[PDB]
Amino acid sequence: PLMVKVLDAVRGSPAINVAVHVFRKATWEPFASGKTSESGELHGLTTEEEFVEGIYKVEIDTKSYWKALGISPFHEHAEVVFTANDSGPRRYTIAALLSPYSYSTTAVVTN
Amino acid sequence: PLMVKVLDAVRGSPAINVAVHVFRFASGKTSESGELHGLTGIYKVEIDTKSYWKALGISPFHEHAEVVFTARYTIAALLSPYSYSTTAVV
Amino acid sequence: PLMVKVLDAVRGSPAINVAVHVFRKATWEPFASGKTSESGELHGLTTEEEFVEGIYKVEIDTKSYWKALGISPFHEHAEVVFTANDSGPRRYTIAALLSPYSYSTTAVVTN
Amino acid sequence: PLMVKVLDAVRGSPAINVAVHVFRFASGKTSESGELHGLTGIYKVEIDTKSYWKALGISPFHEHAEVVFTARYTIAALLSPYSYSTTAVV
Ligand SMILES: O=C(O)c1ccc(-c2cccnc2)cc1
Ligand SMILES: O=C(O)c1ccc(-c2cccnc2)cc1
Ligand SMILES: [Ca+2]
Ligand SMILES: [Ca+2]
Repeated sequence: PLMVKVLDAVRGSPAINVAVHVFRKATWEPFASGKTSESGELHGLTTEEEFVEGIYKVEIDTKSYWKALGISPFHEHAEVVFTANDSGPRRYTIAALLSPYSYSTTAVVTN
Repeated sequence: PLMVKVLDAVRGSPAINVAVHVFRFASGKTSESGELHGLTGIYKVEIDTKSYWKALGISPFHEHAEVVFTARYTIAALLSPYSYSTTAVV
Repeated sequence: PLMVKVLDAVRGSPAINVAVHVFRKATWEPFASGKTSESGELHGLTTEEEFVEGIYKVEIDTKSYWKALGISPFHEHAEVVFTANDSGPRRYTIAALLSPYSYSTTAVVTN
Repeated sequence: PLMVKVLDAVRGSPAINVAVHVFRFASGKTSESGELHGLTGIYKVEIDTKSYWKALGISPFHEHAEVVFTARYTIAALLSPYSYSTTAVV
């Protein structure tokens, strides 16, 4: 139900081993977290049972990622905050593209 | 020293009258050119994209666009209903 | 060796049935073309045998796509032009994100 | 009526002295603020991103950024070595 995919615009590659923290609005309660794979993807964050309606924030730790590659980051993280499952359960993929001074995110939502 | 600019990728225009709150702090609403001047460590710029889309009658994915960075800075955000990108020019 | 993936930022979905034309620099010679799947992906454009070094242009037909959905497009197409395989064969994925008045593309290149 | 603006997403700055050729037509190189004024159906704006990156000592993926559209227009391009995004504001 919640997938994150991250690409690196500086290296021309997936963004590998990037930390992703998901929080749910209670204050922001920790909900789920993970690290992207060698494909830049993070599956297994959560389950249909755990993924309730509410306001979720996904924070992708772009600062650590760039610092580990030896690159100066501008942002602390790339984030996405969205209301989930309000009219019914859905599946969300958050796709992100990273550069040191810019990031882009989009959502794909399926029923 | 800190400017915010907001653009609409659907209609190809500035995003007018968008609420922008800066934390660490400053706030405003965007002008007819999509810019917010005169707002004024680690800063958060929270752009009320949900109200912008809903005024247009478009269902948007995000609650807001929040951009968090360490500190003359221009923070631009390009909006679509299910995406946003943001840039810093310094 | 050459994959294209396309997402729609207006609908929150893959960009389905979008035409993609690839040309190689001779004038631009037709090289390969296809349409994205229900996942927004286009596999099977070309083969390791056919994919030689050279300058390639990938043109994604964003105008037809938006017109078919009833949306006014600004661009004629989203394009990407790049030198391929110069220091050796590689695999290229071109990922694109579409809005009516904007598009983004990135490349993932693997050996 | 037609402005071009080019920004660098790696260094967080305008892209200075970039060659831009418009077809249908006009050409120029970007200024210290990354803008090209005074350039002046279907138009192509070809931005020489490869020369920009190679002057910085960075190997870039694209040959150029070419943006083709049907026609006051601002065409912005945000550059990274393996990506570019482009916006039209009208
Ligand atoms: O289909 C995909 O895997 C995929 C497609 C496009 C992106 C993408 C492109 C540009 C900006 N942001 C995200 C990311 C992933
Ligand atoms: O200053 C501007 O006009 C301007 C600033 C930023 C962008 C932009 C942002 C994200 C992706 N692509 C382009 C575009 C234009
Ligand atoms: Ca509900
Ligand atoms: Ca060679």
